[PDB]
Amino acid sequence: RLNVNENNILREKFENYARIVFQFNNSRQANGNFDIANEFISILSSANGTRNAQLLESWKILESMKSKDINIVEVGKQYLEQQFLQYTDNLYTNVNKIKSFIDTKLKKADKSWKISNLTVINGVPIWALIFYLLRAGLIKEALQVLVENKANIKKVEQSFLTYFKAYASSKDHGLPVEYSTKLHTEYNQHIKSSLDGDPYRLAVYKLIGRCDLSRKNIPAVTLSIEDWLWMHLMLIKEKDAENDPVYERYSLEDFQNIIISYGPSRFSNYYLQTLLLSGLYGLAIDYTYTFSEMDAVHLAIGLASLKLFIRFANILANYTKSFRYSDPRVAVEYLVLITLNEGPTDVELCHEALRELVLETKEFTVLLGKIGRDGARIPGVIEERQPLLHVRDKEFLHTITEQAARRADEDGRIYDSILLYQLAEEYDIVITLVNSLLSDTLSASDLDQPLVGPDDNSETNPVLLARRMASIYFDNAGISRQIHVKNKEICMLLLNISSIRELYFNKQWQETLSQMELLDLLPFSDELSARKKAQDFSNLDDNIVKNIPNLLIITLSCISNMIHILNEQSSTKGQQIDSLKNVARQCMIYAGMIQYRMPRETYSTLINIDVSL
Amino acid sequence: VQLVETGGGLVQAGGSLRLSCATSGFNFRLRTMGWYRQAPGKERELVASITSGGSTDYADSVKGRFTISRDNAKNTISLEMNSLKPDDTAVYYCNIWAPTTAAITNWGQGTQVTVSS
Repeated sequence: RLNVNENNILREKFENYARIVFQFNNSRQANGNFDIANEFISILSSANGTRNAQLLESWKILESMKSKDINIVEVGKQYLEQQFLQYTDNLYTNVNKIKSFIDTKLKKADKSWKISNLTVINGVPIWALIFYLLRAGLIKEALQVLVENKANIKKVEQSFLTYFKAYASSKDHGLPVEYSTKLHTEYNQHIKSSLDGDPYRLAVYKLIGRCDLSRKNIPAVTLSIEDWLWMHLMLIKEKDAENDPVYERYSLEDFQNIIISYGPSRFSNYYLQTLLLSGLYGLAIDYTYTFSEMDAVHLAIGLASLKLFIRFANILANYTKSFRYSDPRVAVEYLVLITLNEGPTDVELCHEALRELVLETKEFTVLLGKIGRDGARIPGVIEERQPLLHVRDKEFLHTITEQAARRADEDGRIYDSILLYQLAEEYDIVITLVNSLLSDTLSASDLDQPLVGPDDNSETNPVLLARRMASIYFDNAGISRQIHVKNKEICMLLLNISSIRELYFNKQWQETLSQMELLDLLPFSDELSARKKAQDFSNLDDNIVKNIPNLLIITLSCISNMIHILNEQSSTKGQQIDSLKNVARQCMIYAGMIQYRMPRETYSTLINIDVSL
Repeated sequence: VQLVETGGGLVQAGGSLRLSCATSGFNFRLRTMGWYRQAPGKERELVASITSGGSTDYADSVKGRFTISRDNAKNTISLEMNSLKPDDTAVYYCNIWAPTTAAITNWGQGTQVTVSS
């Protein structure tokens, strides 16, 4: 339901977006380094409004994912941590910048703490420090601060230091089952139900140990949606890495199920980010559709660029619909994105979309190419993007050109068909069509009208076209070989006829008559020529038979004018008039023998001229 | 495309035969068409060809004796063969004319023509 051309604003981002999509394909083909996310990051940062900031952060989410082997849970946590860390940098060692964030926003104007029961050592809430270090991804710093405070945390928490070192010195960020059972017992016996317990201490225990998965949120320290997302993401394990699945478990699907069950109602100005961070990529695309088709389409391209994946091919072919006619080349640019998913049906779906674009817009020269002045083909945009099509083939291009050609012929688009058959390199068919077009022009265009005007060209004028095809093809051994010898001959004969018609139109009677005799079609020679040419008539090519009537009319008319000219002196005027009258006579006898295969008016036109001689 | 060659069969030397080919499934009018023969052992060779407009051209082998024609209304091609010789015995195929016979790769079943004596 989107129409890109309906206003300056809605048309300016389209080309701005299409231009990114364009150099993406360029690096795609050039095997380059282009990164679409940071291009949309650049354009989206200047704009604003809430959805734009929403969209802007979503691309920064996609950008962070780049060059990372993609584990949904891991990249999601890395995003939320690096964002918080940079937040504490914007606000201002990392440890001292987090310390200052703590002293600032955890304290009321009294210098009182907003959270009660904080364990405070030298004015530093050490469990809040450990926690926010973890919240920033600074695991080794977080373990560090716990270590320095070993002499200030009694013995109940002393054991926790060993579980932390273990959690920190690993890659799985999991604990050996002997540790997770010990830590869970200690959590249940001392921490979980503590009366005056520090809430950050409880959060850190729960995060490091995955203690008590029945309660996933610590609301007292969950100060933002990002915190809620991070804390859940922190608790997810793979199914095959659950130490005690019948007691408790938490997987990514569990996390996605509750995000879905809550819906956007519970996710404020953050639902698109939440869907993206939870790995619900289709839902994030679908949600984006509710407010901007253009940004939805392009977010899908971003997600396809990352191999993350309504259906891509239909997403891309639907976006194209409002500008297929207006902008055929950029339509190709988006249809070619269909092979980002690299699927067995994706390649075929992209082919069928391209074929539909060509057959429907009939934009043959931009999409399929055109013939240069020398006869050499200039590639169209589909051909220029052939690498991106993953073609086994160039067979595809050939096949679509031939289909457009037969449709052209069926529709009566003669010029289209001649252009397409040239592109398909169907050279004998081209000369066949050109001969048919020139022959029909010569026989059907009223005789006294001119055939070529000062502003006619080789693309649309039948005489100028045939001349161009003869010049660029017949003297090209590679091409000329492929044109039947008689099709070449019919072409040159028709062209000689068109030269005769021009001389005639220009009142060059004598020279018209001389070129006429060189055709070797009419009986100029003697009495018996009429009989010979009459017999030949039934064997003439279809292209020629229909032009015999005008040739007879030109001949009789040229003789009639030349006899008047001779009678208005010279020694042998009589012999030249007798000779001319002889040609008229032979032509009239020939004409009378073939006249019932001629138009019914031809003979009558002819003999009315003959008796004036 | 489909090429249904009929006509022909066995005939005594010096006799006459008329081959025909009913076509379907392509636009007949725009194509130069040809009649070919394939003698046992020998390769398939071009015997006669005809442009869209009815202009014809013949191999020396059959000049004066064979006559190719076409009917663009009925989408048929025909080959009248007169004063036949046993050297003309072969299977005869009708197909689009092309400069090098090997490249066709899209034919019909053909009609066998055999001339005795």
